[PDB]
Amino acid sequence: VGRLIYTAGGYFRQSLSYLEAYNPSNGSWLRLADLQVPRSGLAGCVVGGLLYAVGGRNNSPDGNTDSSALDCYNPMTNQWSPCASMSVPRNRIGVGVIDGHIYAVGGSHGCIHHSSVERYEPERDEWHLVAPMLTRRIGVGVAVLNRLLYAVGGFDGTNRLNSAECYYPERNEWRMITPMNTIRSGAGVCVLHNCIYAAGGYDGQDQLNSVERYDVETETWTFVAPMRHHRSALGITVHQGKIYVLGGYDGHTFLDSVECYDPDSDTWSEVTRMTSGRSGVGVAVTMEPC
Ligand SMILES: COc1cc([C@@H](CC(=O)O)c2ccc(C)c(CN3CCOc4ccccc4S3(=O)=O)c2)cc2nnn(C)c12
Ligand SMILES: [Cl-]
Repeated sequence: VGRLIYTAGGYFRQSLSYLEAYNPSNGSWLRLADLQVPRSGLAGCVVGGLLYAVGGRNNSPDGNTDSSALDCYNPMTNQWSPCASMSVPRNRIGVGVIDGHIYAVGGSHGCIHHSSVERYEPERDEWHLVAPMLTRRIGVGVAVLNRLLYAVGGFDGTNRLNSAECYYPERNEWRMITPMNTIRSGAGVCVLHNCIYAAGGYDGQDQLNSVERYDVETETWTFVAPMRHHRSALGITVHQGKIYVLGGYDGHTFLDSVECYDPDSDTWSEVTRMTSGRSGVGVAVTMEPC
């Protein structure tokens, strides 16, 4: 059975509870069980075929509540189940999975911009802090390559960042890597082949269409073809060797545009529209439901 791209949550006028799944094999969207609590600025990931929604904030007519929540969606049952909450609320979070564990990276709680990082063990339903990043980062992009965790760009409370760093699990240690050529907060960050991609983002002045990638072997960042749309706070994932970017904000519109990147041709193509424009979604890929 094929795999779908799931988008959870996001923001349009207020934080959203939508869970919808796109099937690249046939172009279809399915609306699935809503999140129990609306949330924007969350991240999605998958472990053991389960979809997890991590952190965010409920920006609603009746207030703004940063989320420490971890919730688990089972495609086999179409149900959300609460898991243990994180140590702290983390809005505009990034996450990465290594060796079946979820790393929650940075994000904000009110005016607190976190450098802290914590790790979730599904088999124990427990979170534990690990070493903090060298830098406070909200709107941080996170990717995993070769069982190493990367935190890329973001906003430290004062400046948006071109900096990036790498976490070495067996040393419980963060070290800076080569900075990007572009300042990016709320970029989409993912991995494809031996490269970390950083797509779009916000630099304090503009939403960006540029895309660059870090080759871990050469330790250098290189720009590739820009996206068709400028976008910050986009969702990003990889499905069958291609990068998909979903939604985001372009300084004018909350985008419904979904674009995909073919690395072999260095081209971006429009592939579908989300059912409604939105930014700050969580995105991941897993099996079709039921
Ligand atoms: C301060 O303005 C901005 C901040 C960010 C950054 C944070 C920063 O650099 O200060 C950012 C990064 C990541 C995420 C998820 C967000 C929040 N989302 C985008 C903004 O839209 C809203 C608005 C209200 C609630 C939630 C959202 S969001 O879609 O979750 C911001 C991105 C922007 N893009 N355009 N503008 C005007 C931006
Ligand atoms: Cl926000």
